Amino acid sequence: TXXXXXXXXX
Amino acid sequence: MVKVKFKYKGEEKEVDTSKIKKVWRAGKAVSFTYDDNGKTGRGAVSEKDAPKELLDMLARAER
Repeated sequence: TXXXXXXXXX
Repeated sequence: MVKVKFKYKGEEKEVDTSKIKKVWRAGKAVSFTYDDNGKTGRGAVSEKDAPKELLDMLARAER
């Protein structure tokens, strides 16, 4: 997506 | 003389086992507090990634 998961590292 | 390396707010940090104060068991994580010179700082790591000296400290705080 990369989900970037944004890692969000959250 | 054990080091503990943890991510705080997406920022990498670490500190000596000595400098630590409070160690709580929070599910799969070890939550804790330490003395960063004058101030108090807070942090946590997963129980899986933890050095043995930390986990000993945790068993000691459970009596």
